[PDB]
Amino acid sequence: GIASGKVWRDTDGNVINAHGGGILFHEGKYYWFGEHRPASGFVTEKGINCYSSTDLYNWKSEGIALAVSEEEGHDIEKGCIMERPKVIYNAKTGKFVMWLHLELKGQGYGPARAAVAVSDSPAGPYRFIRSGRVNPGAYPLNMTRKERKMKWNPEEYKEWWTPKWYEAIAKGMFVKRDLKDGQMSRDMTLFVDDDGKAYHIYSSEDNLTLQIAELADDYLSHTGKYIRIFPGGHNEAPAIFKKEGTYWMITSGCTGWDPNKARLLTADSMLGEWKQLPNPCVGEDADKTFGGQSTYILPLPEKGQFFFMADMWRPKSLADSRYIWLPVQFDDKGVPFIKWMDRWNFD
Ligand SMILES: OC[C@@H]1[C@H](O)[C@H](O)[C@@H](O)c2[nH]cc[n+]21
Repeated sequence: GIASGKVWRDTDGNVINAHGGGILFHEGKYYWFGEHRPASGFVTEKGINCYSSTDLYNWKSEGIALAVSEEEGHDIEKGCIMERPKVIYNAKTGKFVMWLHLELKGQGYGPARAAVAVSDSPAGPYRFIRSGRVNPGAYPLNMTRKERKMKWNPEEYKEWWTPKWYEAIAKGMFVKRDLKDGQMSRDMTLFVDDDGKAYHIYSSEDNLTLQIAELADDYLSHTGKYIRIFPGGHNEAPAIFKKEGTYWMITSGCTGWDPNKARLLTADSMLGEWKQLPNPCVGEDADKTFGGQSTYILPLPEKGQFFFMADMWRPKSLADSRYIWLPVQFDDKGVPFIKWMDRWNFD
């Protein structure tokens, strides 16, 4: 059984340490990548951890897939923050590509970068390539003529959350601020579409606005084509899937480590217009996403099924943080919802 919120252990008997994670399937096995968290403090001592399974119940430790660097001044030197890793397989190159949220050593959460690394094998080791803010010099495809010409005197908009500040954010003030050096990227995920095009989905503009950016054909860089959605909405922790033509994304709000009400977002084209729907969680404690925060949606295409993965964060001992895994169910109109079960089994 899958017992959400309990202590899960690997085949050696050690607590599973793979937070903010996601999963892929390759050559007959599932690989689970996530943050290696410490028992005290919050910044990783090690990097990105990996576990493998044939059955989704029994997990073998494969070791650290992307390690912090021992080189002075390196972008991923020990002391850097590495969060919310995701791995995708590129069918054209035959490589495994990892993207993650990086903050440079000693700089807090200021830098707001995405990083990319590559492996010939699913478990690693992965080789770091580069990091940065996203699409320097490019405007979003859906920013209007009028919005692009506006100018915003920064001395006039110092106080956050005034009516004039909120309107300015909605119309793209922080896009223009960050245009030259690139858009900010904190919480993030990846999605490979049915045409083989991959997308990098991230919280941008001081976490206020979601952006969706097309990747190059090798998945190692951005093309310049991107959209911005829900400006000022403070959507975080994105998880995404596609079913029968329709895109579905689950997010949290922005309340630190505290659980909050999940949001459901939908579109009929990845770079088209998106809409916000009610909280997909139902039943007791649905108002706090069952004490969790979204991380990934795993498809099982052989069954036409989908499963919701979340973290149950314990900020006072982050390594003791737990996992919530629950089936996605669908209503009469095809819209996904999620119920809590103490114990359930895969078909
Ligand atoms: O900063 C600490 C944590 C991590 O960055 C999580 O990945 C992110 O979802 C979040 N939101 C608010 C606080 N935090």
